[PDB]
Amino acid sequence: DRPQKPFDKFFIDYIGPLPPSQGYLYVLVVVDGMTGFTWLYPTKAPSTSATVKSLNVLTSIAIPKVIHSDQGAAFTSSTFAEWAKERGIHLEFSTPYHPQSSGKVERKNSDIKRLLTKLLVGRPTKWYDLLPVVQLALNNTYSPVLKYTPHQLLFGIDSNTPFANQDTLDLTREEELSLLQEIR
Amino acid sequence: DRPQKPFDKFFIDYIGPLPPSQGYLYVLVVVDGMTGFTWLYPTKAPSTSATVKSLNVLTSIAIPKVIHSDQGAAFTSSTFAEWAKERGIHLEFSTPYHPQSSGKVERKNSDIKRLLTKLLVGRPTKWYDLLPVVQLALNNTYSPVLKYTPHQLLFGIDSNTPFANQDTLDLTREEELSLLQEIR
Amino acid sequence: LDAELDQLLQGHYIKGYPKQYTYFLEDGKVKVSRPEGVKIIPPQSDRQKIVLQAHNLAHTGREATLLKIANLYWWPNMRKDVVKQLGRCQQCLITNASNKASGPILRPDRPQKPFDKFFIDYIGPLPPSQGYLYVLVVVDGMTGFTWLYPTKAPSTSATVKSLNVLTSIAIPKVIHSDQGAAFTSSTFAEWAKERGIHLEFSTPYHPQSSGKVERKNSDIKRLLTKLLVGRPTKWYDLLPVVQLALNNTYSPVLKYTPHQLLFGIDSNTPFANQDTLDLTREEELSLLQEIRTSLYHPSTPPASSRSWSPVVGQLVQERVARPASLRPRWHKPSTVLKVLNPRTVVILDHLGNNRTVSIDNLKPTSHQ
Amino acid sequence: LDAELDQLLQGHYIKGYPKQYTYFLEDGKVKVSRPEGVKIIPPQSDRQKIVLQAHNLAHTGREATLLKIANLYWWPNMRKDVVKQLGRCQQCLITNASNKASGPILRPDRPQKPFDKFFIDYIGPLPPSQGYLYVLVVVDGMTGFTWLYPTKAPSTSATVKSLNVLTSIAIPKVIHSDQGAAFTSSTFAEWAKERGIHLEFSTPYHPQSSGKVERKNSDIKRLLTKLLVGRPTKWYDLLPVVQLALNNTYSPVLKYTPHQLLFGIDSNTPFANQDTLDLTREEELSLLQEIRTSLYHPSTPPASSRSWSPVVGQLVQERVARPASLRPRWHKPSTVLKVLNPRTVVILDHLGNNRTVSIDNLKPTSHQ
DNA sequence: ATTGTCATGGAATTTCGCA
DNA sequence: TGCGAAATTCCATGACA
DNA sequence: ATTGTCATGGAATTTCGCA
DNA sequence: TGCGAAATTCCATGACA
Ligand SMILES: CN1C(=O)c2c3c(c(O)c(=O)n2[C@]12CC[C@@H]1C[C@@]12CO)C(=O)N(Cc1ccc(F)c(Cl)c1)CC3
Ligand SMILES: CN1C(=O)c2c3c(c(O)c(=O)n2[C@]12CC[C@@H]1C[C@@]12CO)C(=O)N(Cc1ccc(F)c(Cl)c1)CC3
Ligand SMILES: [Mg+2]
Ligand SMILES: [Mg+2]
Ligand SMILES: [Mg+2]
Ligand SMILES: [Mg+2]
Ligand SMILES: [Mg+2]
Ligand SMILES: [Mg+2]
Ligand SMILES: [Zn+2]
Ligand SMILES: [Zn+2]
Repeated sequence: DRPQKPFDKFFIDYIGPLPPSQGYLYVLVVVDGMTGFTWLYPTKAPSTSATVKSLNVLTSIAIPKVIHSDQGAAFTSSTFAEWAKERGIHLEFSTPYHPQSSGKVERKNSDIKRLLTKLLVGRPTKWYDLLPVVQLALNNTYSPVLKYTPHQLLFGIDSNTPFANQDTLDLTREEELSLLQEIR
Repeated sequence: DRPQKPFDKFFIDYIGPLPPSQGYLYVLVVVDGMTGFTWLYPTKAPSTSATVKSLNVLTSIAIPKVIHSDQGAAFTSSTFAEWAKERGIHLEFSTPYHPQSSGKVERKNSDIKRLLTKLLVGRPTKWYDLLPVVQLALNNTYSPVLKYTPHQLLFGIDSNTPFANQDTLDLTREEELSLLQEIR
Repeated sequence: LDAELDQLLQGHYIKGYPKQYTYFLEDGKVKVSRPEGVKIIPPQSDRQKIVLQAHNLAHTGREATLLKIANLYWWPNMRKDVVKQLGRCQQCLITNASNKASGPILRPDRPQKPFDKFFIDYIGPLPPSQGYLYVLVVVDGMTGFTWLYPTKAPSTSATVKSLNVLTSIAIPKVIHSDQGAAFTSSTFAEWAKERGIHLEFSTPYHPQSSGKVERKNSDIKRLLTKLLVGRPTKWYDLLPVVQLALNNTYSPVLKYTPHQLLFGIDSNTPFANQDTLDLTREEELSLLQEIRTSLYHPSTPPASSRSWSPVVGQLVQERVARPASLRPRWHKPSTVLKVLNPRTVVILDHLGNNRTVSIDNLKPTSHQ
Repeated sequence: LDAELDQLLQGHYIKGYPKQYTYFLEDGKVKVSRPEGVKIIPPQSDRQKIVLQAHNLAHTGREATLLKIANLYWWPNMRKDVVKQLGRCQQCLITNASNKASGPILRPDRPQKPFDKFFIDYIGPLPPSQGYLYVLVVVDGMTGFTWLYPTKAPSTSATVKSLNVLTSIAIPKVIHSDQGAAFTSSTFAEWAKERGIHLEFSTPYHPQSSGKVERKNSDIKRLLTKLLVGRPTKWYDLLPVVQLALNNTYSPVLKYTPHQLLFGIDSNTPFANQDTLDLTREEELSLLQEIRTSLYHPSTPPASSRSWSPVVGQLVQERVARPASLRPRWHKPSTVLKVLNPRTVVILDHLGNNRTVSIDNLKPTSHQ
């Protein structure tokens, strides 16, 4: 068997609904399986059209051999099946109620949901403008298992934005109280 | 003494008033003394301003060393004297009531007045448009004394409009009757 | 061609396939282990589609289309098939630029006598000056002697009015001009016929053909510019000054001024030459006839490293005159009917019209 | 100088006047019988006025001004006086064209790594497509990998919006652009400072400085043109197609595509290269690091026969950016303060402003 | 305080296939 | 150890308005 | 069914002045 | 029969938008 490579598999999923930011309510998360590189796209809905509009931007940079997702309506639609067939992309689904990705990807999706939660607290309506900084942080995060960050594995160079200050990611007692205040 | 050359002396004079043609009533006649070449300019008056406007066109092609004229008001004015001084042109006048030019020039001015009279008869109001053909005829007229036409002496080449058909210049009994009809 | 690839798998030689290579079958397709790597040998019946698919990704030329194909396949003389597709792609033929320069320019013979040929052209629009916007420039081909006329438009009516004043002096055999509306009108043709003047027209969109007058336009504008420094652009009153100044300016290569070439004697202008003072007009005209014949004439320059000269039957493409945004710069191929000279040609487009064009406005169609 | 000409008439030698000639007096002026003919020798105190009168007839250069003077006069080293006047004539200096080409171009080193330097520029206005008229082109200097963004204007707001989407991937060290309003604004400078990006600007009116992106604009427009043949110019929907097509196109000289130089592996596109299939990502990245260092680099071409290279203290003239009708094409002389490189220079005009300019937009002032 | 670039297709040159 | 042909490399030409 | 041109000012080359 | 300097000639450069 041949070694794992970037663009072999993209893991896609939707995060949301989130508080509205610039009219957007969801985030489509795309993670390259090999490198752990993350692309984030704000959508107004978790629909096939929003998935196709966002993925048309990503697939103008790089096309994956396989797209992996759960059995969400947007990804199981015949329209999404047609879109993939057109680009020579194989669609791969996990069994309903049993979401399996990979250790590296499952861990990555945890960091994404937690980093979004941490930064939402205090400014839950300003996340649209923060998506580029969230992505840079995530892609310049050192991988304990691979010795390199997703940026290094994707481009084969060091970045101009190293994220040396490895922040908490865990909510402070102040952020926890401010978060429970919003849940009202 | 040095031989006679083109631009050594220009003989100028006014012909008119003539019947109005395109608002013009006079013709300023300029004849180069050496070659016998003729330039004709229609003017609305025999004034210094009309002389200066017309001669500014001629002196944009060639400047004479001397301009010869009679003692007509337009040529004796201090304005015309100033215009010549500015261009380094010497003004030369004939004695009042005693007009002397040269054999070649006197003969040329006779041809001009007679050719104009011949062509005026029948169309006395259409002479403005005929001035270019009158000039070509005059300048392509063979000189019995010099063996060459004014065009040949000026350019040192044959013309593309030779005037082989040496016309009468004398008025026919029909043109004489049509001319005496106009004098009413 | 599956029958062609059948004998190959067996092991017997086929013209074009090197016998020193191992031709096997894997995943239901014919493969070959090549130095570069293992490549699929597609049946002859599939190749055209492959070349077209690779080419169409970005409408790439020879090498860029080949490099894509070579990533997956191998077959005998791949570039022969790439070039066959490049030569059939209408989008590439009409959009790509040429990479072959035109042949060296011709230096047409100087007209033998003054008035043999006039070169006429318009300068403008210029800043308004007394309601005038254009300048009609008339350059005598032999002498270079120029006449300037201010106009309100580059029209036939204004050209006719100006030339009737000029032709009072002498009538030219030929009047050469570009294909501007003022000169191609039936009224202008009629005006010339009436006078026995032959109208000669430059090939379309080639001002070099009118080079004699174009070059004078440069000198006229240069002097007007100098005289108007730190002053309002009131050029109207300067036209007579510019005309006289330029007509009396020495050409350093000829060592004569246009006035001297036309009359053989300077008029009463500053710094008039006095060298023929003791000669008679006849002796002076004899010397002028000698000067006019011995003037320097330039010869065609060397051809560039990669120039092209037209050939009857050759597929050639005319340049689009005013190409719109995101539209091809070239017309569809045409054929060369007659080669008038190495720089002028008669072409027949796909419409069926005969066009006399300059080779500067043509490219030879690529890939034969 | 009448005292200088006095000793001459007598017969004693004066430095500059050949003793083998006959210097006489006639019509109240000093004359000399020369091979060319009899010429007037004007007193030194009159010469400047003579040269200026001859020059001013048509603002002629060296030989054409000399030929006029020589018709009437003779004096020692006439051209020395002609050239002294030519060098003082402001109208000639600012209106005449240069006859010295710029020195050979520099081939700046290719940025070492992707994201070291981006080249940005705008294409447009294009025919309207979904309300969009412009395209922001972002070219990575090392790889050539391009990002395309449709905009309604070449504005800072549209550039900032586009670059915030792009910089989600990676942040560049430098962004090189021309001096267009969109990029020179304080809002853009502020946007870059916030991110640690250094803004580098081309010299004014020199698109060759932005050559990396300019050249990609050609390829973008060429492909858009091809894809829109015989169809309405609906380019908006084609931008993503053009981006992907060009980023995956082989450069025949490099034998790599911009995608391959950026990632070292082809994504799922047609004709993907499979040569590193058995290598690990680390082995693949090691080979990519080697490929990136061994790319072909062009060297400065030979200087032309008559080129000029700048020198500190040299009198030089900047080209007028948008010269109006009948107005000079050159600014008044300036001095070269610093020679940044043989093609870039710092000048001080007559105003007193320091300008960093390209030598292509300068001419060396004539006659010292 | 910066700087030209590179796709294109004939021609020139090198390599390949075979002996 | 060398031939003819195919493959690769060279590089002028031209356009980014 | 016609076609490039030529002013310009440094450099290259020829001529001049004197011996 | 040759030297140094002046004069003349050469010719690339660029613009006629
Ligand atoms: C369509 N067109 C032009 O674009 C044009 C030009 C010029 C005209 O005289 C002229 O008449 N026209 C017209 C307009 C009127 C008539 C239809 C036309 C005929 O082609 C012109 O002089 N220039 C300047 C120029 C550029 C480069 C050069 F090599 C030279 Cl020699 C000159 C070039 C553009
Ligand atoms: C005044 N100006 C231009 O004229 C211009 C150009 C171009 C720009 O991009 C551009 O921004 N500008 C602006 C407008 C906006 C901003 C002020 C400007 C900055 O100079 C441009 O690409 N072209 C095309 C071109 C011609 C020749 C070449 F050698 C190259 Cl490499 C490219 C040449 C004209
Ligand atoms: Mg889920
Ligand atoms: Mg009288
Ligand atoms: Mg024209
Ligand atoms: Mg023109
Ligand atoms: Mg720009
Ligand atoms: Mg540009
Ligand atoms: Zn194509
Ligand atoms: Zn001047």
